[PDB]
Formats: sequence, C-alpha cells, structure tokens
Amino acid sequence: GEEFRMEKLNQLWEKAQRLHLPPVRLAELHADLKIQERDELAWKKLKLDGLDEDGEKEARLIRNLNVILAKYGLDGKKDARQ
Repeated sequence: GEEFRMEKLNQLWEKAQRLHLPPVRLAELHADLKIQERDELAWKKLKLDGLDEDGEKEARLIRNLNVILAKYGLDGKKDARQ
C-alpha cells in the first residue's frame, strides 16, 4: 500500500520528501517516479509472470531510474555506512 509497492521506489520517495522537494518539483519527481512505477510494477509483474528472464526490462527501467536520479540530481550511494 505504500505510495508504490516497490521498495526501490518507496525508498527513493521517502528520500525525496527527505530532501523536501516542493509539490511542483515533487510532482515532477513523484509523477515520473510513478510513471517509472507503472513500468517498474509492470516489471515486478514481468519477472513474476516470466516475461524477462534476464531482467533487462528491469535494466532499461533501472537505467530509467538511474537517469531519473541523474535528472533531478538526487543519486549518491555512499549513504548508511560512513
């Protein structure tokens, strides 16, 4: 039930709100995140129904998430540990 049903998206969403992005720019990253959510969820359903056996459709998606983050400029990776 969380905004989306994919941990990656939820995790990223919580992160954005953490950056506190205004609604407008948050609709941009939230909306796109959703679009990617329709394709990402359609993916979780892909790998579930057995449509992509190598997860490429996940690849393109991930590359679309990566880009999404490189687009808003909210990537990073050296978190948690420090």
